[PDB]
Amino acid sequence: QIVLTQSPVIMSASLGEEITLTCSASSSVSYMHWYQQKSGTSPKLLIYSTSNLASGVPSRFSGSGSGTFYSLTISSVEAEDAADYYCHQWSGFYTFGGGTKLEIQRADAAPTVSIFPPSSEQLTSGGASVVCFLNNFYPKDINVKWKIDGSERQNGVLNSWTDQDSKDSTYSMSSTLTLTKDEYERHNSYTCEATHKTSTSPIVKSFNRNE
Amino acid sequence: QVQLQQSGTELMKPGSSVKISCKATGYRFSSYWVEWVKQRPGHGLEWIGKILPGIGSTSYNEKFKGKATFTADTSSNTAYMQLSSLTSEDSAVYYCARGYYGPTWFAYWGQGTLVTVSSAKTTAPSVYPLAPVCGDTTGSSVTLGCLVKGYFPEPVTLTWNSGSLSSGVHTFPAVLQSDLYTLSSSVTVTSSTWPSQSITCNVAHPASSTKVDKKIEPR
Repeated sequence: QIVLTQSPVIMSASLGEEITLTCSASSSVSYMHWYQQKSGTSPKLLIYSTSNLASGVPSRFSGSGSGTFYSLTISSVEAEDAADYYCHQWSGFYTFGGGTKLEIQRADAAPTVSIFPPSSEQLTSGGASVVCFLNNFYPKDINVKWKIDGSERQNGVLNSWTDQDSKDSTYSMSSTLTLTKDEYERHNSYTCEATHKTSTSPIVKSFNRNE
Repeated sequence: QVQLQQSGTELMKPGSSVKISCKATGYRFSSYWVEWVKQRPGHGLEWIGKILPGIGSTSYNEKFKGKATFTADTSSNTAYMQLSSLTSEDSAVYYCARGYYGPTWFAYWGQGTLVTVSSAKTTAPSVYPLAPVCGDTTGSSVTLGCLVKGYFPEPVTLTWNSGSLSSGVHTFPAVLQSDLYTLSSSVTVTSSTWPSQSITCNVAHPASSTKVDKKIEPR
């Protein structure tokens, strides 16, 4: 029943900088353990018993702490350190912190936009999805706006962001606008506009159905 | 050496039960407690409880008493967790894990088992090729895509050219709408290699025994 609080929930770290993730306990803890969870993987032990480095873990990871406050330090942050990190202790039973995401602050990067009309296969089924990929941008927030014959369309849009890339620290996102075949044949110009921190100018791709 | 191998993805209806297995190899099964951990998409990690194979001693997190039941079979070195009276709150990835003696650290983890609790029915995906707009393509590279629509439950797997094409790929996490998932993937390659060489997206949805290949053809 010792509650572990990790703040901030998201920690930004520049490449090559030292960063310290922390864990505060609602009462004194004997030893803290730490795990890394990279996208799509199981938690992996990094540090056990407050400061012992788990086998195979790079020496750029270290741990310290005492009482109600514990720390996981990365001496020189690298792109592959993009991950969630959790602290863990036992007092009567085990509790975990809520986790901190280490977000790698690489150089700002504009998105590369690609647009795709409905496949013939889908059209045969009476559906029409238009897909827009916004690839390799940073930071993560990005706006996508769909226009049909020049007017914004908001309903029928499904967006999905990737997790931060372990090599280049970028994000990508996919936006799918799903229409009926009839709705799709009702109009001609299909445009996706990406607005990102890197510019007030939208990054655009378009096609015309009748072409 | 030490490995914890968990059973596969589950989909079960509300009110029912699921039994997840954790097969331990590489060490003396009865020497260490098998821990169980719950992870929902945004609630961090939660300790459910533990069982000591052999004697069969169990310890439960109060929060999970009457939800989880542990058993262990020393003849097969397998531990089990049964989750009963399922609700959507039980949808999560569940891990088994293992440490050393007494209160300990979790040195070994299973690969996790996804459990979806839903009344929605299993549905095979439709897979659509995403070929570039007619005409030429910007520069000396081309981006192709694959759209995977109308399936339930998770997961699907998606690869390109049976895994031979792995660079320049982005696969976007599935999003749920009206009890069906949509997933997509992009791949970027040099114009010199497509369409002169074939590029095909390979999609599997085990829950429906689906295995589909869609070759991306030029428009």
